Amino acid sequence: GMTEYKLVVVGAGGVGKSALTIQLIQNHFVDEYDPTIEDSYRKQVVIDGETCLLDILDTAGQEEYSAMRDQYMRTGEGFLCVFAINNTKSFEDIHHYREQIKRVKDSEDVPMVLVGNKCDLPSRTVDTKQAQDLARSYGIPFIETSAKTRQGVDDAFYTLVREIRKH
Ligand SMILES: C=C(F)C(=O)N1CCN(c2nc(OC[C@@H]3CCCN3C)nc3c2CCN(c2cccc4cccc(Cl)c24)C3)C[C@@H]1CC#N
Ligand SMILES: Nc1nc2c(ncn2[C@@H]2O[C@H](COP(=O)(O)OP(=O)(O)O)[C@@H](O)[C@H]2O)c(=O)[nH]1
Ligand SMILES: [Zn+2]
Ligand SMILES: [Zn+2]
Ligand SMILES: [Zn+2]
Repeated sequence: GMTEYKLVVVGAGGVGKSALTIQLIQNHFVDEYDPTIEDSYRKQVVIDGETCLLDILDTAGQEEYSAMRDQYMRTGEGFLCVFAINNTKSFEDIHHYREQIKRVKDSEDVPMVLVGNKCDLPSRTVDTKQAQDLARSYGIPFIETSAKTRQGVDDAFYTLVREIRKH
């Protein structure tokens, strides 16, 4: 049978939500992708021998909290919380995204992975130890990714699937 996993990618504008998603879906680094466009993608994949369908929401658009937006985000079974390792503000914004995730899921235990993207970049401002400690305090995995070199892309999404399996 084919289990679907509904995944939602969140994180500050410009951290790489779209580039990560396209790199998963299309196996290409797209260095300019409309920052406003929010879309969803299906990909049949095999994770630990399980054939599954990833249904991935690449969050975009504007910050608003209508009932329609809440209902779409609430269908998410697991969330990628993405920051950029060269952007300390995007790391600090993880608090707000985890806050919104918990709100719509009405749960203090939501499958989540903390994703530190742009690990190909030399000019890093967020230490790995700092991101590891945050993820540890939340009980979630941390993974560094580069949508540009594709390092960790599959594993960030697969790790999220394994967290969804846990709950
Ligand atoms: C190109 C870009 F600009 C760009 O890509 N976006 C910037 C604008 N978006 C958002 N921004 C901020 O807050 C930005 C800052 C941080 C502190 C407060 N705000 C001042 N918060 C949200 C959004 C999207 C909608 N939303 C959510 C609404 C309702 C329910 C949710 C449940 C779970 C998770 C979410 Cl995420 C929910 C929260 C979209 C995207 C970012 C994403 N994700
Ligand atoms: N160097 C590098 N740049 C990246 C990476 N991921 C995204 N970018 C760049 O960061 C910018 C914003 O990426 P985007 O996917 O649109 O971020 P989004 O707003 O979160 O969807 C783009 O110009 C990308 O070229 C990465 O892993 N490494
Ligand atoms: Zn985007
Ligand atoms: Zn679906
Ligand atoms: Zn908030």
